[PDB]
Amino acid sequence: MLQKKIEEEAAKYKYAMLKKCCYDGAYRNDDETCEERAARIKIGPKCVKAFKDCCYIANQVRAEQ
Repeated sequence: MLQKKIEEEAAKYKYAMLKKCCYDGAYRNDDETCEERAARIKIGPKCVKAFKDCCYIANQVRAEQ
């Protein structure tokens, strides 16, 4: 489900800001609480969704590397 939601936002690359909300979740160099920062990233419902699923995969690969 999580990877499928990344794919449904980051497939439709015409929706540039919303897949870049994904990629705002994917720059996991903060290591603290990304959902408090995406309480501040309030740009749209799809933006928080892209951000949250990308942050979860990014956090779980950061827990590995």
